[PDB]
Amino acid sequence: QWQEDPEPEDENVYAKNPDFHGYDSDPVVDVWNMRAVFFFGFSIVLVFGTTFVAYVPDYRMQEWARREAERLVKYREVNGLPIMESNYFDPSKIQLPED
Amino acid sequence: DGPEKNYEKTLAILQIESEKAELRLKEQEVRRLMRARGDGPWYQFPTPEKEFIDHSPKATPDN
Amino acid sequence: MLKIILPSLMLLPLTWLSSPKKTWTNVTSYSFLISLTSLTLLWQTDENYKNFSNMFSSDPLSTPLIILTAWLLPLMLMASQNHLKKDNNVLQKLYISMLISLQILLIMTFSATELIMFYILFEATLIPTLIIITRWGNQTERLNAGIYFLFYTLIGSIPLLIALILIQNHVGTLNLMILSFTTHTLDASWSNNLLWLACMMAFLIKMPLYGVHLWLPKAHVEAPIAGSMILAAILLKLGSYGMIRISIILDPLTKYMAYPFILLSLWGMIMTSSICLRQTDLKSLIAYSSVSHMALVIASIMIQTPWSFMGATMLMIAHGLTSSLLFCLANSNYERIHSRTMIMARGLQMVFPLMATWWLMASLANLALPPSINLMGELFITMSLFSWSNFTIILMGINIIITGMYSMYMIITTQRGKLTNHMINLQPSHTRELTLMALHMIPLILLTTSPKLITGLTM
Amino acid sequence: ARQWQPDIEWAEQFSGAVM
Amino acid sequence: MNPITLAIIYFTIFLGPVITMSSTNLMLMWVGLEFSLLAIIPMLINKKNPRSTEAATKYFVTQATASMIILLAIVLNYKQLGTWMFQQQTNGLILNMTLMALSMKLGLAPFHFWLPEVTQGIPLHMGLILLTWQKIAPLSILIQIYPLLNSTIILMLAITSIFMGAWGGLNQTQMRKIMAYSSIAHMGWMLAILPYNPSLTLLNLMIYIILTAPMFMALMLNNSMTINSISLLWNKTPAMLTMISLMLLSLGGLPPLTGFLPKWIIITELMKNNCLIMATLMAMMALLNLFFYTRLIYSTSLTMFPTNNNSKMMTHQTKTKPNLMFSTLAIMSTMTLPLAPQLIT
Amino acid sequence: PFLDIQKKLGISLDRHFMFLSAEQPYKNAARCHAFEKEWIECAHGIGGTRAK
Amino acid sequence: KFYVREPVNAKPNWLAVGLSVGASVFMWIYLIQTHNEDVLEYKRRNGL
Amino acid sequence: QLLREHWVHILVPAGFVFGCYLDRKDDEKLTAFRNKSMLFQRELRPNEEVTWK
Amino acid sequence: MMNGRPGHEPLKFLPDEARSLPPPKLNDPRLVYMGLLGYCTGLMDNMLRMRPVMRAGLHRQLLFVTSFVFAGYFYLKRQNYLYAVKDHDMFGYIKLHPEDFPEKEKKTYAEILEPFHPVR
Amino acid sequence: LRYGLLAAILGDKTTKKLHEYSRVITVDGNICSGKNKLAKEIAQQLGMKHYPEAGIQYSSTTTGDGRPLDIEFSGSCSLEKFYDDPKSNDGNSYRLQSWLYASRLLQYADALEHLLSTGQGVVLERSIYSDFVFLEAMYNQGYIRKQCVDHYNEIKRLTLPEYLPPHAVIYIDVPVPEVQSRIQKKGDPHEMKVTSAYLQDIENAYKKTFLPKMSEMCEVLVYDSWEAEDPTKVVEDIEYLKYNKGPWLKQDDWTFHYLRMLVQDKTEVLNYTTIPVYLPEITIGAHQGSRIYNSFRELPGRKYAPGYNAEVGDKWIWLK
Ligand SMILES: CCCCCCCCCCCCCCCCCC(=O)OC[C@H](COP(=O)([O-])OCC[N+](C)(C)C)OC(=O)CCCCCCCCCCCCCCCCC
Ligand SMILES: CCCCCCCCCCCCCCCCCC(=O)OC[C@H](COP(=O)(O)OCCN)OC(=O)CCCCCCCCCCCCCCCCC
Ligand SMILES: Nc1nc2c(ncn2[C@H]2C[C@H](O)[C@@H](COP(=O)(O)OP(=O)(O)OP(=O)(O)O)O2)c(=O)[nH]1
Ligand SMILES: [Mg+2]
Repeated sequence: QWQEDPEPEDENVYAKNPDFHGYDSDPVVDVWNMRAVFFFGFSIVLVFGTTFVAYVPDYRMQEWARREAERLVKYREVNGLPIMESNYFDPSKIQLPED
Repeated sequence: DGPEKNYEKTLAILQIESEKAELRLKEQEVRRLMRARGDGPWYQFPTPEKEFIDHSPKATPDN
Repeated sequence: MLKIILPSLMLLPLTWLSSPKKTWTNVTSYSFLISLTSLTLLWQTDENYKNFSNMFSSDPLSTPLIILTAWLLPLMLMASQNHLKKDNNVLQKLYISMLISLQILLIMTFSATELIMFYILFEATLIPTLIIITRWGNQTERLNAGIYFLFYTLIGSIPLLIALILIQNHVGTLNLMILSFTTHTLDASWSNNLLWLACMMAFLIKMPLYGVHLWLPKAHVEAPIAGSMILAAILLKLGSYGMIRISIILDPLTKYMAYPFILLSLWGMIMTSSICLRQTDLKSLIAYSSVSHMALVIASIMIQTPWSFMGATMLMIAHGLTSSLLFCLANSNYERIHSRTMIMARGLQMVFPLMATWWLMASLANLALPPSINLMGELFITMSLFSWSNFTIILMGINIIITGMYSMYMIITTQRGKLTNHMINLQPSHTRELTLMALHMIPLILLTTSPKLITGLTM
Repeated sequence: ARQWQPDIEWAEQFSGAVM
Repeated sequence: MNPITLAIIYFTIFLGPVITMSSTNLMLMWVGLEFSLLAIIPMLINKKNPRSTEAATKYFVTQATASMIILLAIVLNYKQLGTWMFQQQTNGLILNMTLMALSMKLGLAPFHFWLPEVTQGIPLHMGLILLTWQKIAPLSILIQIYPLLNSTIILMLAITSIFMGAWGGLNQTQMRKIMAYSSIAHMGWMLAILPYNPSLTLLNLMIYIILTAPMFMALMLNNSMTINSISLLWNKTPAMLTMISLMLLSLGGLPPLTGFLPKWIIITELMKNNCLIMATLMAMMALLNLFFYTRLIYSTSLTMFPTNNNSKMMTHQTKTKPNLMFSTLAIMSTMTLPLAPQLIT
Repeated sequence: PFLDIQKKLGISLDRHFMFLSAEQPYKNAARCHAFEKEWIECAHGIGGTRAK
Repeated sequence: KFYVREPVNAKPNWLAVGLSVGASVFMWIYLIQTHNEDVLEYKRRNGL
Repeated sequence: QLLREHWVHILVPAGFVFGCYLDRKDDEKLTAFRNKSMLFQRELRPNEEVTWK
Repeated sequence: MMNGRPGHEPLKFLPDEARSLPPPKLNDPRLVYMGLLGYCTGLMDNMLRMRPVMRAGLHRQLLFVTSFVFAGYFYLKRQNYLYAVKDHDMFGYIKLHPEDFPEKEKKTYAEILEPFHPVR
Repeated sequence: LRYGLLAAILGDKTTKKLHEYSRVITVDGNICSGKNKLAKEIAQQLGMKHYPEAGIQYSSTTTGDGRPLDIEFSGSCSLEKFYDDPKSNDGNSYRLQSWLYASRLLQYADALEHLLSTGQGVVLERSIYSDFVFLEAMYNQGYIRKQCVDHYNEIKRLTLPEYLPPHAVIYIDVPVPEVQSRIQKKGDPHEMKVTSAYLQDIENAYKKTFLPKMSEMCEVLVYDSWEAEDPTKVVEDIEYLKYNKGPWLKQDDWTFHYLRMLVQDKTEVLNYTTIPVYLPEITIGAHQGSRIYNSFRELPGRKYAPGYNAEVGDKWIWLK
């Protein structure tokens, strides 16, 4: 057979570093990677990003469309117009083919 | 900045793309017409040169 | 868009110039910041689409995919950190470079406003996934998986290239907005039917049908955790995004030309859920579940209803998040035991309580649970399909029953029961992987809280 | 487990000038 | 060897195609082709093994027969019109004989059988010189008669060269035969785009040349002959692997490598001229080409084949790689897709 | 392709014996000198499809 | 000496170093000058 | 160069600043229909150069 | 296809009409990318020769970047000339043959009847 | 590579720099018979350059710092383990033999490069032409197998005829009991466990194959111990030798030039020793090979090219 290294056993990582956080073998890099992941991943992007998304105003004109619909419904009701006319475009500015 | 900036930028982008599409179709038609009948600058296939024709009087008169 | 692309481009010099003891920390932190930067195009006040450049554009459809990609890059880094710990520094930096290049190319693909540039970045994304799967896969069959994935995609994509050049020669522009405005009806000929098939079959390969889908379980089984994550959470949605983009110029003949693929999708989601029931491999089970959910997406996009498109977008984002979460949990167990056999680790709720909680929440997201965007997307897809034809509800109901069955079967057979006490090498938990599960699950809760973002083009 | 790498069998299947 | 005859032979190798491409007389194009053939034969048979002798013999008789058919076409044109150039009103039989003979000079199918045979049994640098430099003079003659070519015969030769090249490269395990079948496929693409755009076949020729120059250079570095020999490259020269993989992918035509550009623009021009059937078939067989390239990539880069004991001594020793030639051509043949409007002309 | 180093440098290596009506040795002709001369003078400047 | 055999490049090839640096400086200077001449010629040919 | 050592932390912020600059340059590049749309087309105000920069 | 145009001097890299065109601004993405390619070429050459990737051969990297930018600038100016003269020839041919390129009048969306395809 | 076609054109002719003592002299004999001292004295009083017998650590001594590397970086041979137990489950005998052949090939290339570059003659101890004696003794004693023998013969066919044979081959005939007595008196505990059948096998291989096959292309100087153990009669024979046969007479400046190129490129020398024939005694495998390669690159002075190593010197790193 060929000259091959055997299959290595997987060491108990908590046998030497009982405060292991999943990131790196030596404790200092491990704890700083944990702190960097938590701060940049929970503090400044899951909170500040959530706040920014929450305070985006009038998202795709929803509140504007509410106010405009209220204004148009009020206008057409107090002026007696048929609210929501059946045809979008005016029939006088549409030319139909003959016959 | 506001909605007007994006609106006008979209209008400018659409104008650029529409002009580019028109020019591409024009280029296709121009190339087709030129190769069908070569009369413009393109598809000018060569021809033996005038400047190497000997116009001097010959040994035989019937030339 | 450049303010998102360029920091991600500068991630690569950061990766190769960082110290070997600070590479993971630096790249993870700056990719989190790049996702935070990529959150800025949710500022959509007007109905007008954000056209930043003559070649880059935004969308209510493109924006969730871009944000999901930018969010998923640090998650892939966290997931792939542990299984590369006994590795050369050059190989680690190359793997990080592959992930970063995937993120860059996918952001450019989703933000591209031209179909030919979309095709170029489509195959550009086809490359590093192949490199990741083949170079860092574990078993022997990674080479076969790479061949299947690559050439399924390429045989799909070549007629797409022919169709795109045909459309460019016909209309002159091949720009998405110009096509959307001056779209022209097709006169219903055999050439137009073949044009429809050529421009559809690339994306119908990329997100799996019931036919060509055989590359997906092979690639997902043989891929590392970051490869499974990027595949199951972005690339199928990339196929769906392409279908939604290119369906607009095929107006009159989709209504009959979409018939075989709707049937294929519905019956295939039933059959793949059945495979999930009688599946002995955890990654295979998650892969076939992905096939079923993407079959739902195919059916909605084919029937072309506003409810269908909105439900398709919601199912896209929800399925990407929950499939990445399921893959990460399965990878945590696989990193413990070095085997993907499902029946072998059984009583894991005893030793891993909060990991069992993440398992339970991931499976409740996998099935349709009503306070979730998963059920939002699936329910609106069901509504649009029942409007399309009332008899689709039978297939939908069978699929929902089998979906609940395989999800709860997963939970019961891998978490509950008597613990296999012979498995000594069950390390308690990594804060890294618990954080990975939390970073998958919390965005699901937030998007459930505000699902107006995940609603796509139509409403 | 350990990543599989080609053995003598996988390395010898590419010899023979015909494939 | 000898420096004097080295200078004479290499100068004649240079001088052949130069005379062919810079001469407006068909006779002088033919003597340029003769110069190229006769000059390159002693460079072929130089190691004096039976394989080198066989390759030189096969190459000689093939190119001599093809050049005789070329000279027949030239003499028949001179009989018909009195000139020494196919102007506009020559005979289609003469033009088809010219195309057939130049195809046998180039080595595209069904005249392709000698090309992997000659490329095998020949040292790698001579294979590079053949597969790049010898294909410019017949292509120059073909570009000169850009109209008045039979598009039917052109497309048949192109499609069969791409098909046979894809199948042959799929079968072969010898690196030189793989390079020869790659040559056959790319020559099929160039010949396909020849009657519609000379600029695009020139572009594809340049892309192919700058793509297969560093492939041959990387083969020449370790004298790697087979798939196994290129497979134990991670122990010999591990820095080569990324550039080797990227150039193989670029030869496959994958985006965003610049080797996608010639196939893309040729397909574009054929769409403009309504040859969708030929373009689609050519693209599918190009996918087959990419398959055998990807198997090569699996062998050399993405896996690690077993190595032997003496590679430790190989790592002990030191090496030398040509500056300004390998890295420049590799970068220009991989990462030059965004300069596509500048590349097309 | 077709390099034009002869036109660029102004030399004539092989251009004075391209056709029959071109620079016979002493003063001779080529039996169709007038016809070839008329054809070339017709075709010059409009070459290709128009000349055909 | 650390090495048993002398390496081929233990000292810089100063001729090559000076030639490369000088070629770079000359090319940059010529490039800037020809860009200035080009913008001046373009403005002179069509106004400003 | 007073801090030195871990200099690489300015790479991604430099890329972000350059990306914002490139977006500003593209906005300056388009510049057509500054007030020429039928939708807005307002007066230029007594103290205002352009509508948007 | 443009080699036979009138006034085409052979083997001329940049004719005087190119002097009528604005040159590249010397910091444009084409030339910046060319310089980046030269830098990557130097780095790849160092890695292949098994030197330090950036700590070694600074003169070589400088020469690579400079040569790439120089050649790219002159080739880019030539390509700008070629595209400009292609557009000029196309516009001239359009002006010369107006009967083959009619200014087709498009009508508004009030006379044309686009068929409607419902998606029930 | 300073030498090349340009240097040869400007004038670096081997025949110009040749000399009457520009000879390759190879000393051969059995396991313990006076050949290390004889070659030293012959080189000493002929002005040659003495090349001692190429051991396991020859590449380690001739490249880098010159100190011997680890037993896994320099092959995996362990000649002491071969003497302790041949016919092992792992292939150690053939690994040692093939590594010694490659080491001798590198040494012969170095000697030829020295002779063609400076004109000084070289005295090698047991060159590549007398390594098949050890291989055939190993095979006939059953220590290796026919697959190993065929692989060795293939590598020898690929590498050997590209070089030139020695000008003179000196042989020291010595009986097997005398070799046994000298080995026992040397006192090496591993070397004491050698078979008299193995020594007789080496001597039989020598006499049956090496002496005639080299006698037909150069001259042979078989001596006894008493003709040897006196390194002056041998030197007088070498001085009054006639070099009237072999391929050293039919070659010129350009053949010497191409040989000098092939012999100064050491990777071209060792190229065919690394053929991908997958013999399990020789092939290694990816994980062990990559571990060994990475550790060797982490050795001092080995991470980059020898001009570029800041940890050992090389101050002008940024200008070359
Ligand atoms: C991965 C999926 C593979 C299977 C499905 C692939 C699509 C199947 C249906 C489309 C036909 C085949 C692809 C054609 C691509 C171009 C389409 C197009 O532009 O159509 C309009 C064009 C027509 O052009 P047109 O529309 O401009 O026509 C002119 C029309 N008038 C005059 C009215 C304006 O269609 C074609 O030209 C089709 C020619 C196809 C020739 C090659 C066929 C190869 C074999 C077929 C299968 C290939 C893929 C599978 C290979 C094997 C895999 C195991
Ligand atoms: C967009 C594409 C995304 C793609 C993936 C991205 C991943 C990375 C994400 C990074 C951060 C982005 C966050 C996006 C969501 C933001 C949520 C948010 O704040 O929404 C705003 C909402 C109030 O806004 P408002 O306008 O009132 O809502 C619409 C009403 N018409 O605010 C709120 O209502 C407050 C929300 C926070 C307060 C805590 C809420 C707790 C909810 C508990 C639910 C419990 C039950 C869960 C059941 C689950 C079952 C599976
Ligand atoms: N198996 C094997 N052993 C070899 C080979 N070459 C040399 N040896 C062994 C034989 C001895 O045990 C040891 C030293 O070799 P020598 O023949 O030079 O012995 P030594 O120096 O003791 O005596 P000397 O004065 O040179 O004759 O190396 C070889 O090719 N194969
Ligand atoms: Mg000794």
